[PDB]
Amino acid sequence: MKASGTLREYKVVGRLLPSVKNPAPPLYRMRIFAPNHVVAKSRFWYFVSQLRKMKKASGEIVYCGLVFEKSPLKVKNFGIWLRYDSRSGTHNMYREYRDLTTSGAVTQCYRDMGARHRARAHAIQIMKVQVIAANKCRRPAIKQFHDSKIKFPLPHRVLRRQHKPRFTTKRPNTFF
Amino acid sequence: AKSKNHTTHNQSRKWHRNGIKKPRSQRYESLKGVDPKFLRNMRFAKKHN
Amino acid sequence: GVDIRHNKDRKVHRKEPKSQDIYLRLLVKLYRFLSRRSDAPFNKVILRRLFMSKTNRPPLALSRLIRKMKLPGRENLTAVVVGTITDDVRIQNIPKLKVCALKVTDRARSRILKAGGQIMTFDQLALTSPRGRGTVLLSGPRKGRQVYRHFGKAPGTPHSHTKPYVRSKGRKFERARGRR
Amino acid sequence: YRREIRMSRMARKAGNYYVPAEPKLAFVIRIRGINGVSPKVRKVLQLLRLRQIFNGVFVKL
Amino acid sequence: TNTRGKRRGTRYMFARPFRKHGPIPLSTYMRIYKKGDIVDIKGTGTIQKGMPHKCYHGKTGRVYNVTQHAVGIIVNKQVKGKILAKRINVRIEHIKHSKSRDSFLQRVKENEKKKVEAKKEGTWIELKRQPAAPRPAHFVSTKNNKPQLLEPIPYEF
RNA sequence: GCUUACGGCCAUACCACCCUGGAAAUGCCCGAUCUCAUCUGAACUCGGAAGUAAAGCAGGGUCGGGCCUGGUUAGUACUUGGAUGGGAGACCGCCUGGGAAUACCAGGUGCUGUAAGCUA
RNA sequence: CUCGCCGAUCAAGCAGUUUUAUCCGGUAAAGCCAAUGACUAGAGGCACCUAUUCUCAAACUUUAAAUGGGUAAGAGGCCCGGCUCGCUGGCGCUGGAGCCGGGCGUGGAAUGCGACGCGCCUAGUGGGCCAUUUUUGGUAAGCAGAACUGGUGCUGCGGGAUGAACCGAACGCCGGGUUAAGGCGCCCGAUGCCGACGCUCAUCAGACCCCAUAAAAGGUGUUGGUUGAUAUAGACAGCCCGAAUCAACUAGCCCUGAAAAUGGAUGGCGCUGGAGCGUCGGGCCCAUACCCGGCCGUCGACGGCAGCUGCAAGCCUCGACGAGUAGGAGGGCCGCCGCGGUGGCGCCGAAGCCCAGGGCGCGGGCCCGGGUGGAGCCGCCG
RNA sequence: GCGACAGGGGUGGACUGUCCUCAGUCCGCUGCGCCGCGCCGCCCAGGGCGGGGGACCCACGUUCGGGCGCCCGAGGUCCGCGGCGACGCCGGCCUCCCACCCGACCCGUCUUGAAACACGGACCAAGGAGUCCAACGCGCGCGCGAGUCA
RNA sequence: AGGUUUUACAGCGCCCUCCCGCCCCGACUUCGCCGCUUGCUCUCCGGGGCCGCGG
Ligand SMILES: [Mg+2]
Ligand SMILES: [Mg+2]
Ligand SMILES: [Mg+2]
Ligand SMILES: [Mg+2]
Ligand SMILES: [Mg+2]
Ligand SMILES: [Mg+2]
Ligand SMILES: [Mg+2]
Ligand SMILES: [Mg+2]
Ligand SMILES: [Mg+2]
Ligand SMILES: [Mg+2]
Ligand SMILES: [Mg+2]
Ligand SMILES: [Mg+2]
Ligand SMILES: [Mg+2]
Ligand SMILES: [Mg+2]
Ligand SMILES: [Mg+2]
Ligand SMILES: [Mg+2]
Ligand SMILES: [Mg+2]
Ligand SMILES: [Mg+2]
Ligand SMILES: [Mg+2]
Ligand SMILES: [Mg+2]
Ligand SMILES: [Mg+2]
Ligand SMILES: [Mg+2]
Ligand SMILES: [Mg+2]
Ligand SMILES: [Mg+2]
Ligand SMILES: [Mg+2]
Ligand SMILES: [Mg+2]
Ligand SMILES: [Mg+2]
Ligand SMILES: [Mg+2]
Ligand SMILES: [Mg+2]
Ligand SMILES: [Mg+2]
Ligand SMILES: [Mg+2]
Ligand SMILES: [Mg+2]
Ligand SMILES: [Mg+2]
Repeated sequence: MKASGTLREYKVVGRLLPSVKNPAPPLYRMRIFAPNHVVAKSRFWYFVSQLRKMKKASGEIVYCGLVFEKSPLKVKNFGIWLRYDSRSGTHNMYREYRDLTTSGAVTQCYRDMGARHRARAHAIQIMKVQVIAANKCRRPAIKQFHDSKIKFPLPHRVLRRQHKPRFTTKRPNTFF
Repeated sequence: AKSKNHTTHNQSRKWHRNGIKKPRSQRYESLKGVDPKFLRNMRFAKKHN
Repeated sequence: GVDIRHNKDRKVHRKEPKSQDIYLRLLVKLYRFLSRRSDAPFNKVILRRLFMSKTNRPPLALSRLIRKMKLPGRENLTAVVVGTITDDVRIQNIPKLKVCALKVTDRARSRILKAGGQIMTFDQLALTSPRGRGTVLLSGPRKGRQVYRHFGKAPGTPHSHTKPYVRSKGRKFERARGRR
Repeated sequence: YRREIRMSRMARKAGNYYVPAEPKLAFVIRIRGINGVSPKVRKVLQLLRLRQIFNGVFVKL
Repeated sequence: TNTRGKRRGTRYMFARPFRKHGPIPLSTYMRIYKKGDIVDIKGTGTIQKGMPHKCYHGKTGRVYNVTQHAVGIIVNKQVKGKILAKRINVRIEHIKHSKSRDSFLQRVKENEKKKVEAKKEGTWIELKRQPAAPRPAHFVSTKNNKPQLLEPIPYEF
């Protein structure tokens, strides 16, 4: 997996190939986060292949479509259960994020695991993503944003557009 | 002054250069090696028909 | 670049008679006009053989020409051969042949003409039979040279039957160790 | 184009699914060069008529 | 350098299967090998007479000569870069009939009857094998098999 | 269904112990003149028919051992091909395909060809 | 050279490839409570004996892959009738094989291709080296020896500062466009984006295939994470106070561990809201690579010709292609000397020699002009 | 409509169990397939398909064919135009000299590997190395041909 | 945790609904919150560079 851009949520369902001994085999639904449907189908045959005895050639994908966010205009507190393989061993991990859509929250998990734990895209395995209420948040980095009437300035505004005027007589101000 | 003893490195590239041709199976295969008792009678079945 | 082997791009086919003969190159200029416009498969075979060498144009004895004319269906056809029609002295009768060849030996020319036959050339053949109709194109024993008796597997292998290169065929010449 | 939409809509209406037929045509594009190719892979690229880089052919699936 | 012995490396190929030792079952002796049938080659360590060479164990050739106790086979052996047709004499205890052509003969006999049946009925049944075509479009019902949610399991050591 | 002769596959047929069965047949059994035979009529060979199921043999029994088959072990172990993947390294993860084995659990236990005879 | 050229008008056959079908094996793994061999520990039954248990095999194996090897996918077939034999024998068909005649294309898997068809002569070479994987001897080696494939030798080009082999890509002469690998602070073409998020301070920071070194063990440096224990029946810290606290473990970056000799090396400068590390987006930069067009040449054609040409050994049209040492072949209106033909030139200046002169040919070379020179010289066909 | 099964009664019997003329085992609704019918569902005329009862589209309108033009049509032309034109104010870009940017290590040779701290080479001119004879092989040209070569 | 206890002197969810109670905007290239494309996407539809060789 490459984790390019925003990871979109795909609902990939699949089943074994129907035979005369087992007609209409059970259908298995999966919650896949992948940049496109081509990778989402491959991610399906990675977890289902290790949970049930069924490969890509022994089964088929019945449906693979996008799952849009029901409330893209509401700030939500997400909780992601994952397990990444470090250089020593595999570790379970529960991290909390906060975004408008679940597609962007899992994307932050791949950026955070790579930044803090140097974990690549192929080592992370998302297990559970759940919209957690503001009472069950365990991380203090999100609980500080759970204060109504929140107030904070923007101190020391670093100058961007450093090359629109590349030479000038005025030194930039950082208090606004 | 030792040298290299044995190698089959470039041999597979030389074999398929002019291709590995199967033996030409011709119609009316030969009759060498057949049972002499069987061939002696078969030559008697050709000089009497 | 492209993945292709240029090992056998050139097709080694003689497209011009290697001889500097004048009359032979005039027949080439004649049958090249027929191989392009006559649209007859006969002229395309005569054109090849006008290029071939002497070893690829072996002689055609009278007996070997008479037997191929006596086959059923060769009543009043012509015996075309790109080469010399040598005489076979060990034959007796000539059954009214109608031949057409580059060269004919003096005795073969006499025995064909005395029997009432007719001898033509490739310029007269292209005049009376441009499409090549009513012709029987023959050839000589190309594998009949003494040179081909030395070609094979090797003189010193089982089931060879290959003639070895020796100075003189005698008793003390390659018969001691390996031939018995 | 309108038939595959009809079949997919009548399957979602009843809560079922409609698996479209697997494609029968493929467009193969060679992307790698011609130097350093395995002999088993080089033989297949010749049977697909893909001998140089960035050329395409249609393949029945 | 290795030895050029005739039975070097044949410790396992000429051995007999587990609990399959003893005398040869008498069905391999009463099989008729005509001249021109495809036979396999599989040496046996029980009969040390007329056994094939290790370069033919597992190969397959056609019969060109039949004798009292053995059968002459024409096997194609690649030496270095050339394939040569070898005429070997192997007894009937090391060979067996090859079923590689029986699937072809059964397919021909079924083809010779399909065209005479279509000719006297007026149909256009195609007599030609085709590779596995892509699966057609089909509906997958979820009436009694609802999709079960799968997800990765936590790591346990 | 059964009893014999000759078999094919060669334990689903073998092994231990227990129980039941003789219509035909089979087996045990009864003899040493002949044929033959050994230290010894035990065996082998030969002659025979008083007894009829102790054994052979056949059919059942065993939460039987073995064998056979399936499930599971497991899409695990291993592996084809790929990367300017990770790692000081050892080695590991992933992509694309193939894909085992023991243990454990469950079921089964001879089938069948030719010829002859008997209805326990 | 024999054909096919006309595409499955045709028979085809072939393949460093798959598919279908059928065989071969004893390597990886697995097993040893199964055999051979090695091996630890208790327990039961009177040192053995039985049922278990820990750990192994390259010269052990019940079982057993992946990759891989052979064969079969049609007219050389299928089917039917007759005949022949000294072979075979209960059985003029009992087998068998041969011969002759007739019936039957829906060429009876995918893809590709003119057959790498049939011969002849034959140079060079017979010191190799490197890489991914497999693997032997060795502590190890830029060491020695093997296996599959690729590369190199014989090979330039873009990238890795530098380079034989690494990555990308193979080469006729050019214009335009676009990429690969790799890059875009400046050297140095391109981020002079109001790029996204987070980690990180180093009194030896770090800066990415091969690759040019670093370990065990540690940190109350800092940031995540896992599992527990205390606490308004008031803990922790402090000598009562009244809200969170403690411990173990784990993983990132940084640090200790970390010492060599001429002055020096992320390539250099230098960079610390970065020009560092990790995960990603958009744009942009150029290779002899891809695309379009011009030109040269070679190759092929199921090719075109008996106002302008037709030196047919000529002319014209179309398509693909172009690396190269050892070596082979072809072409030469390239060059030197001499001979037989032929066509000339020269004291109004031949040969030779010199040149900042005018030109032709891809090239070997050639023509003309000027100067000098003073007696011979050259073109074409052989 | 009919096939795979599920649950019990009556009759006979074989077997099993240390509960013993007491117990137990056994033998003689729901699922799939297959069609036929009804109803409902598919921008809605079902936009899945074919037929029946105001403007846009029809290589349909009574069979084609024939003159003049245009041109997204077998690879370009202008039936457009300006300033300079006397050896100078124009032209040559190859050669000569010089400058700058990029590239760029010395050839030959042996070698796996040479710019090599491997060898030969200070410079210039002339000379300087695959030949001729005998015999053999194959290919090709030519003459004649069971002959041929004097 | 707005107002003095859960709507009150702001608001935030979740259910039964009144036909989806009812209308209007359709990934916004059609008014810059988020994907995939023609079912031959439409334009004497604009602008720039390059060269038209042959006959
Ligand atoms: Mg990845
Ligand atoms: Mg050597
Ligand atoms: Mg040696
Ligand atoms: Mg080599
Ligand atoms: Mg490469
Ligand atoms: Mg040895
Ligand atoms: Mg009894
Ligand atoms: Mg048992
Ligand atoms: Mg099993
Ligand atoms: Mg054929
Ligand atoms: Mg040698
Ligand atoms: Mg040699
Ligand atoms: Mg090196
Ligand atoms: Mg080595
Ligand atoms: Mg060495
Ligand atoms: Mg090469
Ligand atoms: Mg470097
Ligand atoms: Mg360019
Ligand atoms: Mg750079
Ligand atoms: Mg310490
Ligand atoms: Mg502390
Ligand atoms: Mg405490
Ligand atoms: Mg350090
Ligand atoms: Mg082009
Ligand atoms: Mg070349
Ligand atoms: Mg001379
Ligand atoms: Mg039924
Ligand atoms: Mg040297
Ligand atoms: Mg030397
Ligand atoms: Mg040096
Ligand atoms: Mg010197
Ligand atoms: Mg000289
Ligand atoms: Mg020679």
